[PDB]
Amino acid sequence: MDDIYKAAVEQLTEEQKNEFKAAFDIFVLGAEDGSISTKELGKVMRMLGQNPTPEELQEMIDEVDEDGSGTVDFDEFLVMMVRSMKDDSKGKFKRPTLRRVRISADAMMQALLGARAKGHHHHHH
Ligand SMILES: NCCCCCCCNS(=O)(=O)c1cccc2c(Cl)cccc12
Ligand SMILES: [Ca+2]
Repeated sequence: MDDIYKAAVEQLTEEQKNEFKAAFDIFVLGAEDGSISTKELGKVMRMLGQNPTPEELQEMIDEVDEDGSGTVDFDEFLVMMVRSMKDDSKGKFKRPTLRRVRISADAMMQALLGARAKGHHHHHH
């Protein structure tokens, strides 16, 4: 993993970390290990309107999965959001060919939450 991405995770405030954490739980819905795999990835993408194949799903995870785990964990899913936002990739070129992902990770968060998530109520901080 990149040091910059790691800093981004730590940089995120309580709300930012909490928001991402919630996505992880939903993103890893049905995951035995709790990580986000192609099975969970495909389900999430399906909600967004995408229907990528298992092979494609694993590749996407590989983007944020440097440990070759094949699954996105808490630190990995957080980076994905950060990586998408920053996009340090700077487009390595390559034509649209039969591949091309421009999904908004930030937008995906809404799909993952799809709820006000007001279960917790705290006052008098
Ligand atoms: N300029 C291109 C920037 C892509 C940055 C890479 C993150 C986004 N890739 S993705 O296929 O849209 C995508 C969408 C939802 C979930 C994903 C997960 Cl859990 C893993 C990998 C990918 C995912
Ligand atoms: Ca991983």
